[PDB]
Amino acid sequence: MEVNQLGLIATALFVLVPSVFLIILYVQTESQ
Amino acid sequence: MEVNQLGLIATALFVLVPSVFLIILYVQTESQQ
Amino acid sequence: DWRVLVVLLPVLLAAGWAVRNILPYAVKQVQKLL
Amino acid sequence: SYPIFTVRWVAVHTLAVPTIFFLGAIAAMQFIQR
Amino acid sequence: EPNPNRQPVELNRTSLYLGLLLILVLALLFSSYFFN
Amino acid sequence: MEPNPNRQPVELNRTSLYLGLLLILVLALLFSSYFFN
Amino acid sequence: METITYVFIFACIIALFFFAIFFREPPRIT
Amino acid sequence: METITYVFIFACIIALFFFAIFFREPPRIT
Amino acid sequence: METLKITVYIVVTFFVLLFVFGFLSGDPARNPKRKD
Amino acid sequence: RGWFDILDDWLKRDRFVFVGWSGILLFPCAYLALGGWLTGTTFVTSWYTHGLASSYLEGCNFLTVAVSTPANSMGHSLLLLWGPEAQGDFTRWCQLGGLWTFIALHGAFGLIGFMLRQFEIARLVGVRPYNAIAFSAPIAVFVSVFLIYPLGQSSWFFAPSFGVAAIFRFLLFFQGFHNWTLNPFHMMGVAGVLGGALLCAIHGATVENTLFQDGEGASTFRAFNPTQAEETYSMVTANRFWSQIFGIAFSNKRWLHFFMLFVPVTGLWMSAIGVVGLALNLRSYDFISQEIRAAEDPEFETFYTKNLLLNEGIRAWMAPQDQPHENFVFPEEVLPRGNAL
Amino acid sequence: ARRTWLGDILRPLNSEYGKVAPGWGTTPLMAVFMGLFLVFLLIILEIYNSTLILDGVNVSWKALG
Amino acid sequence: TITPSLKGFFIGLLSGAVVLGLTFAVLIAISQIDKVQR
Amino acid sequence: ANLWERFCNWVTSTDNRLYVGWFGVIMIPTLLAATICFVIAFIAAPPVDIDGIREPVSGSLLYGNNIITGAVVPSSNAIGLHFYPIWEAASLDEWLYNGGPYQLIIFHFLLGASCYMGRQWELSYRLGMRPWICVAYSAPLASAFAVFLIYPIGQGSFSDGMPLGISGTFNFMIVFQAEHNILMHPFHQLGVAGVFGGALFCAMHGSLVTSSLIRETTETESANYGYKFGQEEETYNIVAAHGYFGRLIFQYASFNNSRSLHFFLAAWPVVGVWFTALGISTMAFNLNGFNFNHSVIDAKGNVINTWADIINRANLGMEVMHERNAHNFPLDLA
Amino acid sequence: GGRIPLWIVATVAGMGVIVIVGLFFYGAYAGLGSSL
Amino acid sequence: GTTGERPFSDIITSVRYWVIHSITIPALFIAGWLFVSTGLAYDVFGTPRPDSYYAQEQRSIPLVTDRFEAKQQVETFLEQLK
Ligand code: CLA
Ligand code: CLA
Ligand SMILES: C=Cc1c(C)c2cc3nc(c4c5[nH]c(cc6nc(cc1[nH]2)C(C)=C6CC)c(C)c5C(=O)[C@@H]4C(=O)OC)[C@@H](CCC(=O)OC/C=C(\C)CCC[C@H](C)CCC[C@H](C)CCCC(C)C)[C@@H]3C
Ligand SMILES: CC(C)=CCC/C(C)=C/CC/C(C)=C\CC/C(C)=C/CC/C(C)=C/CC/C(C)=C/CC/C(C)=C/CC/C(C)=C\CC/C(C)=C/CC1=CC(=O)C(C)=C(C)C1=O
Ligand SMILES: CCCCCCCCCCCCCCCC(=O)OC[C@H](COP(=O)(O)OC[C@@H](O)CO)OC(=O)CCCCCCCCCCCCCCC
Ligand SMILES: CCCCCCCCCCCCCCCC(=O)OC[C@H](COP(=O)(O)OC[C@@H](O)CO)OC(=O)CCCCCCCCCCCCCCC
Ligand SMILES: CC1=C(/C=C/C(C)=C/C=C/C(C)=C/C=C/C=C(C)/C=C/C=C(C)/C=C/C2=C(C)CCCC2(C)C)C(C)(C)CCC1
Ligand SMILES: CCCCCCCCCCCCCCCCCC(=O)O
Ligand code: OEX
Ligand SMILES: [Cl-]
Ligand SMILES: [Cl-]
Ligand SMILES: [Fe+2]
Repeated sequence: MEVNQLGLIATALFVLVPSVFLIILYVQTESQ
Repeated sequence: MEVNQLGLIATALFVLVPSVFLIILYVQTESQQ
Repeated sequence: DWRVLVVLLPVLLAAGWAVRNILPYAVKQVQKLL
Repeated sequence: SYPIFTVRWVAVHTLAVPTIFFLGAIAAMQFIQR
Repeated sequence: EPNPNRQPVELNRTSLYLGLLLILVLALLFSSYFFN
Repeated sequence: MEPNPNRQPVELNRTSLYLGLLLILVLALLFSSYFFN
Repeated sequence: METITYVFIFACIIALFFFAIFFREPPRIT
Repeated sequence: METITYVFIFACIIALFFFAIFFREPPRIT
Repeated sequence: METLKITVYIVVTFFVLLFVFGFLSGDPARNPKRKD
Repeated sequence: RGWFDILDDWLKRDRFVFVGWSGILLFPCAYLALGGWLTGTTFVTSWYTHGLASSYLEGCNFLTVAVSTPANSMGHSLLLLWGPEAQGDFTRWCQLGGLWTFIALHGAFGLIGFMLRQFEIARLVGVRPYNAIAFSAPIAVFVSVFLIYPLGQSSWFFAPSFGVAAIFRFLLFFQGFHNWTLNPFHMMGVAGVLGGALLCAIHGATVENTLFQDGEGASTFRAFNPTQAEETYSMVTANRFWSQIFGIAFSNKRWLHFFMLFVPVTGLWMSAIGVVGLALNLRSYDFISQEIRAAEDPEFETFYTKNLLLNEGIRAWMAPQDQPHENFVFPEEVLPRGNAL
Repeated sequence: ARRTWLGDILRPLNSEYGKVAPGWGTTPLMAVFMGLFLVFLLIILEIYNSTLILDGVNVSWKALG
Repeated sequence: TITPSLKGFFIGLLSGAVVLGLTFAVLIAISQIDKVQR
Repeated sequence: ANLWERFCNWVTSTDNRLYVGWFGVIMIPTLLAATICFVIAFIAAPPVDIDGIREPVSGSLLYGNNIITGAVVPSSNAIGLHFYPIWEAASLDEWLYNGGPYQLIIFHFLLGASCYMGRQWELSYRLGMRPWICVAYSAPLASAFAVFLIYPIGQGSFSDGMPLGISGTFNFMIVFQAEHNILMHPFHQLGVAGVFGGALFCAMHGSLVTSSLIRETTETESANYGYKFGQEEETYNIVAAHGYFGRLIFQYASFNNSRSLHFFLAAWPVVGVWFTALGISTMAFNLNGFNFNHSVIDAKGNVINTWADIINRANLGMEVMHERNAHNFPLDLA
Repeated sequence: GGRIPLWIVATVAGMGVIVIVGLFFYGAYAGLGSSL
Repeated sequence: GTTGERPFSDIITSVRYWVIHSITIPALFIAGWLFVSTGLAYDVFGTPRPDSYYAQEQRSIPLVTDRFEAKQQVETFLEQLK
């Protein structure tokens, strides 16, 4: 299927960047 | 130039995953103090 | 062949000469080993 | 009273004896002609 | 000379679970449109 | 049942963060050309 | 690559369900 | 896309230099 | 191009004069022990 | 109080040259590797394996003598003296290249010996075994280059030959055939070796120029005593200098000295990995995107294409005499050459 | 610590921690088998290497017929 | 049957045994004579 | 309150986060110029006719390079050793075609690096240190002078100076080998011994000190926390480390004077790198590596090749191929 | 014990090296390996 | 400080030392010399003499091209000089 090649990076970053934000916030919450 | 299309994501993850790992550990070290 | 003793003669003579000059104190050392 | 024949004695002569012999062989070589 | 306005920030574990769920479901919804 | 006695805190000081980010960025800079090829 | 991507995200969600249920913040009575 | 990537990484390294220098852990004596 | 040339001559001259005059302004004396 | 403990007692006596249990392996093997090299470079030819003179006896000097690899037709034969190739004849053994395997293999077990010795002495003296750990890099380099690399190739013939100029030829072979300068594992090795030498010089220079005045002499070496408690140079002043000069400085003496271990050891390990790749001809030879463009666009030129033209010259001008078993005959008209030269 | 049925059954197999046979025990016998195993590996290596050639042992792909 | 290379193998193997045993015989000898005083 | 004296006080202040100083008054602008021009040219400069033959070589990212292949390309052989500032070009277009940026960058950089070395002297004096760290830096500095200025002066062209790029560097070192046989030159051999040895002794020293650290910590903490910045006591035990290394070799091959030791560490690589910089600087005037080409012949007169003749076959293939369109006459005399 | 003084042993050893290495460089120009 | 061996600087300034070694050192030098001057070094190691790299009207290298016949091949080449 001739899908958009940038679709992968866009989906990958879409998940990763905000998920990592939350994980950072959460781990430093537990360690205090 | 006709470059390997997957080079971008390989490079993005190569940078992002190990950096994010270090940032996570740094920030929770700071909040211990 | 003959070239082997020619080469080897100075080595024996040399070790013979050392054996005779040192022997007195080599005897002593060995005795001190109990 | 020092010993004469030691492990040190052997290490030394294990290197020095062939070295001088090899230096002699190599000096002769400077006089080989083609 | 430390600034007195600094505050710590918090994300509890339930908020992490809710947040990760929001992002993953958004990714699942929008990914088909990104690939087109 | 007791909670686990073997748990420990982990640390990464700020200097180790800088050193590690530098390592990763330089590695990326070096290898990226081979990934694009 | 898009099939893999869709299945991946779905699989992550199922794992989140597991942790959300079995490793919740236990609710307690203060 | 590859030019953008190369320059982006180099730019991050320069920004890191700035924080490494001016926002280091200050060395404190004894 | 000449505006450029002249601008660079002046910039370079200015900096080289700072350098010469700075090291002539008592530099041996700017140390933490014996100042003269 | 049996024989094993008595022998242990004796191997571990404090003497001018410590022996140890590791000495049993080390000292025979080191002395034989080293004697094989000296013997071969003084007396032994490479005429039948390489078509090369390679000993002082033949007219070579210190830069051109070598113990050269066996003929390609030996494959990876261990070339034991008593094996089916030399059949116990010492002279033919020398002529077939048996001294190369002799030196390589005794050399490898000597290197093991030596690292066991660093372990053995470290344990007796009561210190941590980091010197041994560091020496793992030299071992990785030796085995990957002298053993793993020729084992992936057709024969020991393409291993490095033990000689100054011979190793230069190995450098140039790797350029022309493997484009090894383009290999990022070599590049990390370059950074670790050049980073090591930098760190060595800059650390020495710093200690020597932040010395404490601890004597009255113009020679500052006298004013040190190995059992003094006090640091002999100022880490505080050193740290200030470099912070102001370079932006950042070491502040932890322990990290400093660990990093001096870390940097060159890691670089050597990285270069070993890339050589393992080259054992398989798994080269970082090309960039595909560059080749596609250049094939279509004859005005497109980079230092990358210019270097492959040089490689292609290296291969065609050196292969006939460097790989004689292949009987390459390149008529003049097929040699790549630019204008005039 | 928690006891479990399976734990109670396996208990005897993790109950002799620290127990040694005195002195050198079987070490000389271990040494013998070490020695045999080395010669055994030597033979195997040298056959693969074609340093040891044996009647009827053709170390080639053509030993599949 | 015992091919020439199997013969060399044993030659190689006996020589190693000799060199190794000879080595250890000498080392045990000397260690016995020149003991540490405790 | 005097204005000049206040400015002098700030230039030479030891309270600035980065020391400026009189050497810095020249270093700061020259290095900023060289850096800004380098980055712009690496990313966007158009192809440069390095060898003067109207055969332009593309060095920048936007013109189809990656990090490994990219370079600021040396200035045109048509220019030779002529000074080629911007204001000597009829336009920026011309200046870019002919390699002007290379000259701007290397002259600014060599000046700024020279001043970097002086700045190292200067702050040492303001801090009351001993002065010779800069002498250590003169080794890398002399090496950059050799490949950017000296070798061009002797060969007559900045087009034979070292490209400012990764593959460009390798091109320079392959061509150097074909034209000078640098590997058979003893000053490059001392350079290899300086750099190999420096890495050896770096690892040695780091491993011996790390090996004799005094237990100050538990197994759950980095040992690095056993040393506190500015403590007076040494943090390792040099006598235990001397006693380990003296036994690994023999006693009198080991240092127990820490001053002698660190001087050894300073001097070995610095001196090796002096020699290899001097190697490039003297191969600039074509005093080349040893030539044993056909030095061994037999009783009849047949040539008996050695490993040097094999090196020569490789050197030939580099020679005949390099700058393949640039030679009209049979000897590459420069 | 300490009869033959050390400086004299150093000088004689020293010249003995100079002589051997001298002969080795002389042989670079004579005989085998001299290109002639 | 010391492990009880006699110091080297004591040994080499001692008269007995040089009494032995003024004989042993030259004798070894002359032995190595004779090893070469007699031609014995050539024959032990198989190194070609200047007149025996090639045969008179030959310019092929006598290169070993067989593993298990290699010893025989060298002998063949060597006969082609006799
Ligand atoms: C610790 C010392 C040491 C080590 C590790 C080695 C290792 C090696 N040597 Mg070196 N060598 C040594 C000392 C050593 N050598 C010494 C001291 C000398 C001078 C005498 C030599 C001279 C030498 C030569 C001349 C050659 C080697 C070769 C070799 C290789 C082959 C060895 C082999 O196949 O052995 C096989 C034997 C063994 C592994 C010994 C095993 C014995 C076991 C433990 C017992 C088995 C039972 C026994 C046989 C029972 C007796 C039966 C009898 C009653 C009939 C190997 C790399 C060869 C080489 O380098 O090839 C290129 C070669 O040609 N060595
Ligand atoms: C800026 C220039 C530069 C630098 C710094 C390096 C740096 C390096 N190169 Mg690269 N190289 C370069 C340019 C450069 N290279 C170029 C232009 C080429 C051409 C393509 C190459 C081609 C090249 C090849 C072909 C190889 C390297 C290798 C290496 C590594 C060598 C490691 C080492 O010390 O091995 C030295 C050897 C050891 C450390 C092994 C063991 C040594 C033992 C302990 C010896 C003990 C001696 C004993 C006591 C007896 C001594 C006595 C005797 C001397 C008389 C290192 C990362 C090697 C590599 O990557 O290996 C993995 C390798 O094979 N280089
Ligand atoms: C060419 C470069 C080079 C050489 C010559 C070299 C040499 C040495 N390094 C040693 C050590 C070290 N090397 C270290 C790090 C490094 N070493 C490096 C590079 C080298 N290291 C690099 C780059 C590093 C940085 C990671 C450490 C950390 C150590 C040590 O602790 C140790 C030491 O004590 O240093 C003072 C010594 C080990 C002595 C030994 O094993 O004796 C026994 C001798 C044996 C076993 C013989 C081996 C024979 C070899 C393998 C094959 C034959 C070689 C021929 C005889 C000669 C060939 C010559 C031609 C090729 C030209 C020895 C002086
Ligand atoms: C027919 C028959 C049977 C034949 C006979 C064959 C036969 C039987 C053989 C067997 C013979 C036998 C049994 C054995 C005896 C053989 C024998 C003696 C073997 C010789 C082996 C040999 C080749 C040994 C290798 C020699 C070796 C490589 C030594 C080199 C020395 C060397 C270069 C050392 C480096 C030292 C240096 C100059 C500087 C110091 C390094 C450095 C700066 C370290 C940093 C540092 C140092 C400190 O010091 C401390 C404190 C600290 C803090 C610190 O940072
Ligand atoms: C005139 C101005 C001078 C120009 C300044 C330029 C800044 C350059 C310095 C680097 C800043 C980043 C340091 C990182 C991280 C940093 O902050 O670490 C700081 C660190 C502090 O060490 P301490 O001893 O304080 O740390 C001990 C403990 O904290 C251990 O956890 O120092 C070192 O480790 C130095 C050794 C690494 C030195 C690495 C330098 C390599 C630089 C080259 C990178 C080039 C790649 C470029 C490719 C594009
Ligand atoms: C340039 C690099 C080296 C820098 C210099 C070294 C540091 C100097 C030493 C510090 C204290 C002494 C100051 C000067 C004093 C000093 O250094 O004198 C050198 C030393 C003098 O010792 P003596 O025993 O003669 O006497 C003790 C004297 O120190 C008192 O005058 O002599 C030797 O070491 C002889 C060397 C040949 C030894 C042959 C060894 C056999 C080789 C065996 C194989 C090696 C082992 C294998 C390894 C695996
Ligand atoms: C192989 C073999 C073997 C062994 C052998 C041996 C072990 C040998 C040894 C040998 C030896 C052991 C040798 C030696 C030699 C030496 C030499 C050859 C030296 C020289 C040196 C020099 C030349 C130097 C000089 C100098 C200079 C140049 C400068 C600086 C200073 C000086 C003075 C140092 C056997 C029998 C087992 C059998 C099998 C085979
Ligand atoms: C582990 C230690 C191993 C020691 C190996 C030392 C080997 C000693 C060398 C003996 C070589 C004799 C071979 C010559 C006779 C062979 C004749 C034949 O092939 O039938
Ligand atoms: O430019 Mn660069 O390179 Ca020194 O030679 Mn002539 O020129 Mn070119 O050719 Mn070869
Ligand atoms: Cl070119
Ligand atoms: Cl021309
Ligand atoms: Fe240090």
